[PDB]
Amino acid sequence: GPHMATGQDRVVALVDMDCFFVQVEQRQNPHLRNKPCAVVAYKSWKGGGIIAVSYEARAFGVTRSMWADDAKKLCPDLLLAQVRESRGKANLTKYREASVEVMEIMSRFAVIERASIDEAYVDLTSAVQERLQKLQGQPISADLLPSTYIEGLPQGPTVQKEGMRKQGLFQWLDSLQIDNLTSPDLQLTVGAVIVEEMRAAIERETGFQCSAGISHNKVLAKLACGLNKPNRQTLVSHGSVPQLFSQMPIRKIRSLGGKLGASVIEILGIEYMGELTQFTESQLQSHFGEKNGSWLYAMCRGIEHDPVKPRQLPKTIGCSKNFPGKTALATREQVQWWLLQLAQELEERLTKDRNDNDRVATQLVVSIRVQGDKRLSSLRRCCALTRYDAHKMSHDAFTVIKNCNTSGIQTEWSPPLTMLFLCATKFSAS
DNA sequence: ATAATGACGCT
DNA sequence: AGCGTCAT
Ligand SMILES: Nc1nc2c(ncn2[C@H]2C[C@H](O)[C@@H](COP(=O)(O)NP(=O)(O)OP(=O)(O)O)O2)c(=O)[nH]1
Ligand SMILES: [Mn+2]
Ligand SMILES: [Mn+2]
Repeated sequence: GPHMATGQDRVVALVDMDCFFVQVEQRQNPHLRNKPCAVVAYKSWKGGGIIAVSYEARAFGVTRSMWADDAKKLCPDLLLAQVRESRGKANLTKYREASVEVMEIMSRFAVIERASIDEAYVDLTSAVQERLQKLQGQPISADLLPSTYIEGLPQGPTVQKEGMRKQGLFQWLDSLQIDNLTSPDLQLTVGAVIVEEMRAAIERETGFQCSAGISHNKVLAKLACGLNKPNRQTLVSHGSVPQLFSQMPIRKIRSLGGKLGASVIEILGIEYMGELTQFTESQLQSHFGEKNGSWLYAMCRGIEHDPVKPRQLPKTIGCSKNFPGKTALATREQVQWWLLQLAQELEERLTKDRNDNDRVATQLVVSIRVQGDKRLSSLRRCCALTRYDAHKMSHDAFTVIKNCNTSGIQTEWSPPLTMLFLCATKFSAS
């Protein structure tokens, strides 16, 4: 009734770059602009695995996870860009540095939560209240929202894609309660005006294009972000959630794409997000635990309370390489060498981190995977990070895993390692 | 035999 | 402390 919290207290946006690693290479090499192209790591095996696909190549069916030699079967004119290699491994420095350019522009508008290398969450609540008071009381022109989609509109009593957008935008704006600085739909509209400005600044200042989702919480803005990619932004209001969730497959919601989402489907016998509304919170707490139960119950009414954390820098700095198949490390010296290669790149990035952000990692986590195991990591161990010295980090990382060699021979290493991963963490103000 | 990372929950 | 999940 009057005491049902509708999850409309905040304005939150999710900006995510369109085919990010591809845009970075396309800005650098103009010959790849507006062409089907992909980014690839390691051209030896089947031409390398594809990690990012432009939208022109997606049109032919090229996806990430594909081998470049298979993607050229689907698209013969596919242009490839290969990631820098340093010390025998992929090096993502170019994209990290591109990512920092974008984070700094978004930071100028609001406090952001770096959520990946190519996306950040924005909490625009206060900026919305600020803009609402300098607007005095003026209506909101559709000229302020040249790339916004209003999810669920048009509705009621034009055949092309941009025609629909306008007529949906017009309908929304025609309906807008301009008088009421408290109406949550007006605030989203104003959030969306700010996000247009911020997306323009990103494109003006980096040449990168991105999509954005604007809703009342992180989960809805993330889902909204995907609805009109690329180069568009989508407003999802509280009232569009019922129709939106009635055919929304469960797995498309953040944190439900895995086994939890699969057990919601199998146990509860449903397919779509909107179907969860029939269960009581207690029922959902019984099947999925108190925390998930409560979260599911509020979520399927479009209510979510996870806050935008004020974090623009990563909490961990990490460095890993896989060794699949016959290339799995099988001798002690081979393990030592790569641990040193990984420690060396970690050292350049730590030293850069300490001068740019004046903090220092204090703990070093070593994780490995053995051949024949099944999980991502097979063993995690940890020691102290006192000096930014690769040889010490290499030595210490080896020390705390060497007892895992079931090899009777000192020279050999079994079982063969298929993943080495080093991660500096527990950062303190420096 | 896509890889390379990063955040966070559970016990 | 060390493992498990979910993610881009
Ligand atoms: N190495 C590696 N990189 C990945 C992986 N997944 C993503 N990346 C890297 C490369 C990706 O470019 C970058 C951004 O990831 P997204 O936002 O999920 N997809 P993008 O921005 O490319 O397309 P869209 O327009 O659909 O958002 O993360 C992966 O599994 N492995
Ligand atoms: Mn992206
Ligand atoms: Mn992303």
